[PDB]
Amino acid sequence: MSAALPSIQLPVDYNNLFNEITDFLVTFKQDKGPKYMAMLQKVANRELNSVIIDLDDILQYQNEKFLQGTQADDLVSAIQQNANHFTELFCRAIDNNMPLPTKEIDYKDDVLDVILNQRRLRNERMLSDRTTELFPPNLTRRYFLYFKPLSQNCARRYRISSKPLSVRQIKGDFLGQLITVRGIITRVSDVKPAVEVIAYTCDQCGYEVFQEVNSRTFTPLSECTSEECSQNQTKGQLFMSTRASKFSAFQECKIQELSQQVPVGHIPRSLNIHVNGTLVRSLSPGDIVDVTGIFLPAPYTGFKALKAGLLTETYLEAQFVRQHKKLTSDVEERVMELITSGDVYNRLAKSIAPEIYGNLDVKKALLLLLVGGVDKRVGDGMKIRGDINVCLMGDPGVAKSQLLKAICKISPRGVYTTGKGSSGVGLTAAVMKDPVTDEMILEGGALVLADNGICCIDEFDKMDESDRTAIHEVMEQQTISISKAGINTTLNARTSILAAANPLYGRYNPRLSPLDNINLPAALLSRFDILFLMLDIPSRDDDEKLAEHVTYVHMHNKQPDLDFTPVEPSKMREYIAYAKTKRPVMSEAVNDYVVQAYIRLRQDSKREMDSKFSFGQATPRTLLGIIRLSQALAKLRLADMVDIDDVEEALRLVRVSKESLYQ
Amino acid sequence: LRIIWGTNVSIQECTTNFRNFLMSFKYKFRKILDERDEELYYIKQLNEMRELGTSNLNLDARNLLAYKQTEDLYHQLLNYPQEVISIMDQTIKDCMVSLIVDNNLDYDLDEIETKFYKVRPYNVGSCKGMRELNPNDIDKLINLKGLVLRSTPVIPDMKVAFFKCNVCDHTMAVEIDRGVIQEPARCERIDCNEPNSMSLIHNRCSFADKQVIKLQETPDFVPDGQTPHSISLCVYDELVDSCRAGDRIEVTGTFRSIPIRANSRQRVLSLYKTYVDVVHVK
Repeated sequence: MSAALPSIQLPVDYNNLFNEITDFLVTFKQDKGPKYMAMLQKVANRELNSVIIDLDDILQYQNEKFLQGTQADDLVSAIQQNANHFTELFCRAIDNNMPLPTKEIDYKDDVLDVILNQRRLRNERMLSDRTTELFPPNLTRRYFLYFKPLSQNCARRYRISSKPLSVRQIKGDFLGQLITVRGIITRVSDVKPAVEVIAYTCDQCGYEVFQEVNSRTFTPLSECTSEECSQNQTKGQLFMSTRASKFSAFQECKIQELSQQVPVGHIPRSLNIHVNGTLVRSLSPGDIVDVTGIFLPAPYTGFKALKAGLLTETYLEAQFVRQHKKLTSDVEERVMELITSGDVYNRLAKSIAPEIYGNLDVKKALLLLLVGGVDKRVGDGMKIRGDINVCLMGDPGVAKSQLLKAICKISPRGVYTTGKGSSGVGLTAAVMKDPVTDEMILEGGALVLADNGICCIDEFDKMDESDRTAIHEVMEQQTISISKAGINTTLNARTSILAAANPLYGRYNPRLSPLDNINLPAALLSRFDILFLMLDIPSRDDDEKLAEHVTYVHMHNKQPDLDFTPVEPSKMREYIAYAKTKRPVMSEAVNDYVVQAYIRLRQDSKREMDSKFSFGQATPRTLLGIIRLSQALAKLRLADMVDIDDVEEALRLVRVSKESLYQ
Repeated sequence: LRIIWGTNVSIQECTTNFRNFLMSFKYKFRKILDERDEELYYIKQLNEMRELGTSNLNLDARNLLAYKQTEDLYHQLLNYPQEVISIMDQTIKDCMVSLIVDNNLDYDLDEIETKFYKVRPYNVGSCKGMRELNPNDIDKLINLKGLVLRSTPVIPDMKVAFFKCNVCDHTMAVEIDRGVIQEPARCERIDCNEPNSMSLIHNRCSFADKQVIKLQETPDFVPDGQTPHSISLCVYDELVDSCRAGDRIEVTGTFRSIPIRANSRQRVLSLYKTYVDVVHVK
């Protein structure tokens, strides 16, 4: 055809590369024989479906082409020029060099085994049944291809195509290439079967018409096109087939930017990514990862005249994922380090949150609750209360938020929350709007996902019309539900609560009455166990030490001191998890020592009867809680010594938690 | 024997294989559950439906691995689960005749031999959730554990058609059994009448029930980041109005995928949608 249909003669052809993949036969002997051919044998016997054709096996192959002084064109040139064209000539090189019958499968022990050979022999016998259509090459693969670039000192050896560029500078000549980008993965869809091959049967001739799969919309053909069931007065009417149609994997995801390499201006934007082969089911929402892959745009094929002129809306196609930042099994050496050194009550107290001034009492009150444990295996239908909850109050200026929430971001499964966002109506799950896919899903808040963990809340005066319901419904055992017009199903409730209520204006006046700033009397004096305070009294010696405390962190950048060896958080996590696998059972002398404790708890609380300072009137709900924390501290410090001294550690804590207001 | 283009399955040895499996059983399966009953559960129950009239046999279907034979039956069951139930529905009606031929005084020997029966294999193998559903699982049994959410009323199915053109009287009833209704283009009920207008008297031919039910998996040991997603159901028999929405579920079903029309007014199509087809629920 005329009008500039032919192009200029390009010196870069493909036949010069086509024979250069023919010398990717058994020749690479540096890296037990041909190593990339060794991986070819562990796929044909059907246990793994992902080959890896890296650049390392190309560069070393080009390293030992330093002595053959002949014309060998560059390989990483063309594969960053047009990367997608480097898989179709690749597969047409493997088939001449694939050893087929190297496995042993008799009848079973292979999916889709006797029937493909039944299908192949039904086409092989019909290759000579005249006294004809060859297989398209996509039918018999049962394997995929992959790629992997380099960013090691080989790039500093001698020479780029694998610098981690951001999304921002990428719109130029980087379209149709192989580029890696880091990001944060969001919007994970599901895995749906895509189509790659077809099989129509007409139930007259049985000649299954094959076709290549194009883009996401296509069309079936007629029935008078075949070779046997056609060309007569009767034609078999075509329809589809499921089992004779091989189907692949597919899953869609979207990226954003790291929020540190973004410029001062505009917001970051998304990008589309796809999967093929078997890298599927290996990403997650919240993965600080990077993908390496090849680039191509896509047509739109809808309303293309009025709108959709020459817009492009590209995606990138994935090739490799390099994920990052992830019980008597080669970890017992550090469990012994706590057993040999001992030091439970103090070194572990200095271990969690050593970044404050004083307050060893409250850092001890929390570590017992980070192990929990099954309260009692009740057997009968007596679902007893477990998992006590501690609340705090007071208004320090030491930024109380990063005191508590720093514990939560290292404690297991303990999800952060605040006042805004997941309020007390959206604390549980609900039904909302979704994209054009399956709407009215059960989107959750915190408590339907943070079951049996830490619910670290702040800002207790925020959104209280829904929150005041929300706190009772978890303190009440097992009624986390969705009592909506959609369903009336109820799920579990097993999570501890750590609250920090902020006071009224200025300081909480200690000479005034308490509960001037918390608004829930019924939630507090009967359904909690222990309180604390963060009151500020002027004291000269502490504050200049506190002055050196805050100024020391600025000239240097490090904060550690005071002869404490810092401990890794995995060690106590293993110590908690090992302590959670003990659950000792109490003796009789302990319950003999608490009945006298409760009587002495009863008598003095029944002496004041005043509205000046104190709360509580000695409930058994406080009595059962003091049994709860005792076996908790008997769980973490299990030497099988449930006795008077173990519970003497327990009442040691209830007396110092109480009367924190008397200063 | 008779080998099929579609499957690789056998001929009615499994009928004979079922009878010796069923009759010569009386107890088995103690060897896996060795701790240390003289008649099989199925034998007495086979007499029970005979005098109750019900059409349903809830097969445990965990016996072919506890029986020395019927291994190839057992692994064909997990590999062609549309034909093998259709074979087994012929057996139970004929095996009912095998008890009917003994005493000829048993419900007049006609009416409990016209209404068909059906079987229900369940608890077969195990699965774990939904993040394992690989594309190769095309025609297999799946054992889900999840939550039903909401329902819909029954829409009807096309099991038989009806036709009448503008002659005086024509009451033919064409079958379909496909995705394709086939039509004539010549008249009938006379020897000389042209290609006439054939009309579709829809509200005469009978339809059965069908119901689609939406499911979402129960969030079981989900790693505190993943949202529980969705899948749908399709029932055919009288398991309707018993799967009310809002209860824990364990379904025993096969697998199927369908195409979708991309444009709403064309027949053009390709990310498919799948579902499951329940044989027995719990």
